[PDB]
Amino acid sequence: MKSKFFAQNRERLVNTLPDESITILFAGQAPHMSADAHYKFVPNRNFYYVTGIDEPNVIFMLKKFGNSVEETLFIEKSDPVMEKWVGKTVSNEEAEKISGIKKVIYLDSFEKTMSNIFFTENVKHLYLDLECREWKGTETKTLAFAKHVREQYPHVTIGNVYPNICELRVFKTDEEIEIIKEAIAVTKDGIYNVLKHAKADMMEYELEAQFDFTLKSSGIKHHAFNTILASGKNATVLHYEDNDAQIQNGDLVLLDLGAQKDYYNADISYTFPANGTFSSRQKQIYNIVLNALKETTEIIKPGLKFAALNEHAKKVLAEGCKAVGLIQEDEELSKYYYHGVSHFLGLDTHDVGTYKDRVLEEGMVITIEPGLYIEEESIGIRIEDDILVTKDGHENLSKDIIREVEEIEEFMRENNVNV
Amino acid sequence: MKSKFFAQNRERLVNTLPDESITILFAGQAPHMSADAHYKFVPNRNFYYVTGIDEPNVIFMLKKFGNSVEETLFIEKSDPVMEKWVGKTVSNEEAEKISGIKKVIYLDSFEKTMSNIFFTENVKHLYLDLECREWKGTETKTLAFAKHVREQYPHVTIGNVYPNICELRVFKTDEEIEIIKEAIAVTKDGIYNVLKHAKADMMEYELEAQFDFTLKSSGIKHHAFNTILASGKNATVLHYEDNDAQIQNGDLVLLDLGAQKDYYNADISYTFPANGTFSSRQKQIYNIVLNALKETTEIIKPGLKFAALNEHAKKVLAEGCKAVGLIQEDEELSKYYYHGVSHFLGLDTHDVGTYKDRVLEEGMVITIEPGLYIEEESIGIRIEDDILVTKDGHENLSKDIIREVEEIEEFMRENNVNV
Amino acid sequence: MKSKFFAQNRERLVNTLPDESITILFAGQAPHMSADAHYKFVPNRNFYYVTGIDEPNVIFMLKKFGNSVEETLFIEKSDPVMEKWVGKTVSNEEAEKISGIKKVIYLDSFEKTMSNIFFTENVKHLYLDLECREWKGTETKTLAFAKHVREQYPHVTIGNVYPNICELRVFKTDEEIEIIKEAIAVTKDGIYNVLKHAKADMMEYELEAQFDFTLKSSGIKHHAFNTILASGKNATVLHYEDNDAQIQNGDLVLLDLGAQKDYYNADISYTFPANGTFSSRQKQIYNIVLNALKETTEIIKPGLKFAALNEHAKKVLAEGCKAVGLIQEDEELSKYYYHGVSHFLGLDTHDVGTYKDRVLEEGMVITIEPGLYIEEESIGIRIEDDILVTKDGHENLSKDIIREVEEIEEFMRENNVNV
Amino acid sequence: MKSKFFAQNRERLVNTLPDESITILFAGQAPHMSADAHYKFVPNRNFYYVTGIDEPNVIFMLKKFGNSVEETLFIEKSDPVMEKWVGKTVSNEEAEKISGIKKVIYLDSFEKTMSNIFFTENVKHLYLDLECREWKGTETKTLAFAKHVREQYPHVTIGNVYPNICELRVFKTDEEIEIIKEAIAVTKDGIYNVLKHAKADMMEYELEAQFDFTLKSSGIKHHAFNTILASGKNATVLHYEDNDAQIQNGDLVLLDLGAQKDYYNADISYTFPANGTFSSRQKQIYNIVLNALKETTEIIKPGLKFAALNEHAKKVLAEGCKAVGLIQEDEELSKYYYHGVSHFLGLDTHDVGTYKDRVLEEGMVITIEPGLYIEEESIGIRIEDDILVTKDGHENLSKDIIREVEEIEEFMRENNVNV
Ligand SMILES: [Mn+2]
Ligand SMILES: [Mn+2]
Ligand SMILES: [Mn+2]
Ligand SMILES: [Mn+2]
Ligand SMILES: [Mn+2]
Ligand SMILES: [Mn+2]
Ligand SMILES: [Mn+2]
Ligand SMILES: [Mn+2]
Repeated sequence: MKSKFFAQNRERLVNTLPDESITILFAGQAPHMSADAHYKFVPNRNFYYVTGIDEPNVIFMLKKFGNSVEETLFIEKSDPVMEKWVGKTVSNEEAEKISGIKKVIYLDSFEKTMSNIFFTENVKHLYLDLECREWKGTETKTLAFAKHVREQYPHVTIGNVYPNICELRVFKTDEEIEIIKEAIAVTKDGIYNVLKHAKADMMEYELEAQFDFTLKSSGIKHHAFNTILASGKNATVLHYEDNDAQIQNGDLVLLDLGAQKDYYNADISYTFPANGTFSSRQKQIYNIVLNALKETTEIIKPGLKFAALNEHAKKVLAEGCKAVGLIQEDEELSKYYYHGVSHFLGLDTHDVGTYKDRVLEEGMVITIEPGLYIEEESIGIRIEDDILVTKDGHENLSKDIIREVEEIEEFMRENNVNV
Repeated sequence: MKSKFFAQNRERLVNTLPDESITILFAGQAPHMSADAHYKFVPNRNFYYVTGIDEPNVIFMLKKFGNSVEETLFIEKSDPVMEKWVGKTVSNEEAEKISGIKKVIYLDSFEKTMSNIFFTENVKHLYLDLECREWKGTETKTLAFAKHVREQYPHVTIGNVYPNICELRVFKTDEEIEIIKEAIAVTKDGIYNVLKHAKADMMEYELEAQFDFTLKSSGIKHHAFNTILASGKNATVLHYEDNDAQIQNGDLVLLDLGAQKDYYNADISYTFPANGTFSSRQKQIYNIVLNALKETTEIIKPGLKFAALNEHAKKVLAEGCKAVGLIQEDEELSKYYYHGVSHFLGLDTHDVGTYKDRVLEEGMVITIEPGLYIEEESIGIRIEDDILVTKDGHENLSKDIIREVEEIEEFMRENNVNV
Repeated sequence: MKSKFFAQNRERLVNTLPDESITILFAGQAPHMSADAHYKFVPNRNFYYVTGIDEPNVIFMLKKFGNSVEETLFIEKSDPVMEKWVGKTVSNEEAEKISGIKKVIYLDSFEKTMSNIFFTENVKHLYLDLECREWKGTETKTLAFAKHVREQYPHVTIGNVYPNICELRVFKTDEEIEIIKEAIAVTKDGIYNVLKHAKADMMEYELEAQFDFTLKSSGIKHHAFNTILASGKNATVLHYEDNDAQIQNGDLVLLDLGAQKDYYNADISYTFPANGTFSSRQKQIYNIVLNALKETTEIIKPGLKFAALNEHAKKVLAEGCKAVGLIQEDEELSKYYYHGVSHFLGLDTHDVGTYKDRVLEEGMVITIEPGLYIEEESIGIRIEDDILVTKDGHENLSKDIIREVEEIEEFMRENNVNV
Repeated sequence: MKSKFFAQNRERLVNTLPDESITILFAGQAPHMSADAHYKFVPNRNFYYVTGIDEPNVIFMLKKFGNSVEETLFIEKSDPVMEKWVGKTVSNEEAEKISGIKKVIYLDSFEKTMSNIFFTENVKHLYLDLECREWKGTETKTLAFAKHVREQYPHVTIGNVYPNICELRVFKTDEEIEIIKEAIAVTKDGIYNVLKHAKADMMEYELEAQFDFTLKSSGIKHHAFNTILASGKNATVLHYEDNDAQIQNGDLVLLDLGAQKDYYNADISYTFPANGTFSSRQKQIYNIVLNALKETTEIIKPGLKFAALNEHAKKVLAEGCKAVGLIQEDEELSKYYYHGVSHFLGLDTHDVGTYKDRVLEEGMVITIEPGLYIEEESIGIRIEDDILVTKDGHENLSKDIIREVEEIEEFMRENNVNV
């Protein structure tokens, strides 16, 4: 991932913003976890998308005046003492090389800069990234910053740049797609490794261990999200994360997981039989889902209404359910299939972007993940691919992952130590 | 960990609080990570220590009036929709069973309870757990709550119960020490597994993968802290976490890691030769550090001033450094050893409790971690044990971990595939 | 009053609001009175006019997006315990039937809806009913709400819908006029009852009781405002409410009062001799006022500047005063007549709507209430009618109430038990 | 009520407050009702009890320093314009005469007095009347005042004087009791008036009108609380206020109402048969309730725990219910009797004062109000007397009200036009 990518993102962002306005983005800090410990730092995707900087506590500013456009970074100064504890923070020159932003100055001059901007330069329009997902959320640095601006500069108009950046993230470039592909690749390897080691009478976490191992030893530092490794009746809980039950012989195992490469996410659901063999009933239910996957993936092309995806998924899932006698009428389905089939994928696993009235266009990456959940039969199945919308159709980024009942049983037979 | 342990914690806590006072503790929730994702929930250690409840969103209350003492829990009501996404939350009866608290009610009655406590019952003294580590920190649910109490009940005196509970956590019971013991035990297995798989020309993270595997397969859901796996020059950064450099032949490998069992933490530092053989120079520096370990461990017993540990450590390290020729005078040491030698250990890896004027006493668990860091030689060494203070001395909780140069070289010969 | 009425109110309201905006109205709750008691709940007239709902604590919401328009109500869930104290609150179905609003959901989902509205749907323009009559007023739930919106969604623009709804309330429909007519009708009955029971040497409140009785026994739950029942010198205080003096023989009695029907208000002032016979002097002053009432009512018609009413009232009052000898020049009138002659009438007694530059138009209901107040003679007289502005003139909604000196003396002779 | 009464109230209050402290009480103002209308002003009882001033917008201040004690009143200055609308506000001399407070100054000097108090005199301890009954209540003038003091004078300790005054109000003097007696007297007259006019096939409000009439024409300006006039099944809803149903022949009618004299409250519940005859079944239930009344009133005397009243009430209601076969065991009572039997009475209807661990003492006025409510039989009966606790027993303040079934049937036969 090279500076040119980020520079172009800024060009595009610039074109969405009014003239005579300033925009500020904050890298953020890792939140407190417990005692003196903090959580692992997670780069703010919008900030990162715009600056290419993956470190805390940097600040980015974009001034738009007349025909001019001025971008600036504020980084930390070096601290010889802290370097013996945590290593060196990004340097002036590194920051410029990475971000492609020419003007890189220090945080200690941010306050004075604020003073000039809002007084000397009579700026009237400020944009911040105002992501606020909860009505009763608690105050964040950003919101606090907005409150401050409101009090010192009550005449300044505040706008939200969040939506502006999200709508750009919706359309992936080729190098973005390449990284996702790599993430998927490693996820496949992880899954295959699970398939090669799975057996009955084995703890769910013993299997999770194998997936984690494959990712870790290939250099992947993070997962896309928390691994779902659910066997038997547990696969009925959508985001089951306990992963601490014993896998019974005859149990189906649902995997929902993904590696993360350079801050891009893969997202795969995969269901297989623990003992290497699908039961007659499991084979039925699995193929109904798998149909819904193929059918739904099929209709993907520019011009299609996003809402059509789940509509079709529900149609196909209902036909399969009837055929098999699980239900009589379409309405009963919500008892066995109670989520949406698709979501954007990118810098975030449930990537950003509006869905309302969304129409599919070239460049979008979305997931397709139909599933069926039968509590009384202790069967949970979900199968999920990551699809790229192309110029005149789609490309299945995760097609290399074998999905057919025959292919799975065969693979576990050749490769699984204890089958 | 059985409810009697938490009931007793509450009994001791009660004795530290004034009469005519109410205390409230909050379980909290997982902080925002990115987009719709949150971090993994980490039980608030104080809240956990007092209630034994490891779920979010619960509230605890302790009324102390006259001769009375009334404990209450507020839990979430069940939600048939969310149960299909995340599973059931603790039930009315389970909470009672776990915490030993008799009166358990629901959150939707918390507000009305507030109104009565502060109006009808004329309560004037409220205690909150006010952990505030940063002067320019951002507002938290608790601080917000205090603010609200200040505005609605200005006459109510607010006190901080944080210090009360930390001082209790300083003294571990037998059942506490048993869990720490288990945590160390797995850590050991982890380390051994690293020792048996290590070789030259191998990625740091490849070795981390092996440690992670051992823990995960044994059911351990979390680490104590972010594993440090630093080779050659990298061992010189105290909290080096990149774990993404190649291990050179002749390199030394510094491990600083620990498993966590039922929320209690192990914390071990271990240093070994990648190729299974210490070089002369390395053997020297190692033993110097080893000595400091045994020496400083030696003097541990109730009555000893905490400050004394680091004094002795510095003294013994300096002597080793002189004899070897690394330094001339004691003052130069700080160039090669620039941290404390000890810290409390417990529900937090850097456990709670004041250090100022601290004297050791039966019941404390602490670490001893002398090290030497020689930048110009690309040598970093740290050796760390978890010591328990007994009634007339100490007990080294991690004595089973082999430390001698001979023991290590011998072990890697017998067990390491590629030596 | 049927749902079509309110439905049309909302259609009109919609046409005054910009596109891409949301509007929220709160029913409110009764204010604290003393100890655990609250005042009688008074439906917020704007909220009522829009929803047709007379209960507390409901919330109304109107989204205007693209060509779409979505109306939603939030109501209280039923509570089997409270139903034993206060009775059932409006039900899901009743609310729909009354308001004509199809979507009716519960308050416990209001917060989540807020989150979605202001995050997911990127709403930028919010309208609230911001009636704020006092510069140093105290914070209200609505202002507290705006403050919250401002802190969480600093980019959101806040508009005031109060003016929008008031201007709609200014033009009454036929159904509205009818209700006003009913309210006036009862007021008449109440007045006649007073006339038939009045005598000298009687407590002002004794007469009040007779008027209250007529209204209550006729089903009327509330008065328009606080009954004014002023005898002798007391009629000189414009809003005299004590109502606790003894009516002297020879005293005139000024009645200012009005029944309220279905939340619409009547408003009538009526003066008469306690002993059933006007004195010469009283006949003079009464006729001066009655002249102003007729003359000022006479000029009412679409096109007329509202400011003209009081100009003419003054003119005519001064004419009567000159003729009788009370004053020499027009300027002296302010000593005897010191209020406006007219105000709007409707869901509020001093109904809403601007007066600056106002021109009369069909549909408006206004009052005409000239008076004279002569302190040194202990005479205070006011006669007030409720006028409807019609297509080409006016209609006196209270013409049935007899006003002539001879008509009153005669009525009291025939009907007053002690004359 | 003469000034000496309020003067003694302040003397007692003074003895409950620490030395070196200042106390401020606010008269308040009438809250906004609708548009330009405000609710009727209701003197804040604590303020009233301390000052004897029933006007709004006054401020009272008590300085306690060394051996000194300085009381001050701040009143409004006269406004010649407003006097023509609302009348004269309390004058400098009237204020002194009414309150017994010697130093009376004007509001326009309140602010400067605040400065001197909190700067020049170094006052550290401030008491306010901090009644706050709702955890999520809205900011009040007093809370805003507190907040202000907190911002300008952060060192100043704020205490709540509410409890202090409430405990004084709990013990009534002889002149207080007299007034309550008067309120009760009128209430009785009003009830009898209702008995004399009640018949079947008559609107509930038609009866309420009769009760209001008696009160109004006797000079009573306010009701204790909202008249409850519940017939048939409606008597089942404890605070039924609609009062708009038709009384069916055979219906029992439940009155719960009370006159207010000079701010003191009566509170009576009276049940009778609409047609003048108790049915067998009604006679049964009525007598059970009336027993509970006599029995519970009986045990009242200094030394008796307040909690005993309800315990005995339940005990005696159960016996009656068993005897009649309405229930089998005591537990079933909650189905038909679901409230407390007693509450303090005074300047408030549910008068102030703590109940927890309360022991009855001479001077206390409390109500006794057993009831039975049978939904399936459409029968709701409550009977309530106001009791005074005397030196060695109790005095029934409302004994003159006839309660026996024969007494009532007789009274209605004698006096009721239509029986
Ligand atoms: Mn997934
Ligand atoms: Mn997914
Ligand atoms: Mn360590
Ligand atoms: Mn350590
Ligand atoms: Mn009027
Ligand atoms: Mn008027
Ligand atoms: Mn009552
Ligand atoms: Mn009562």
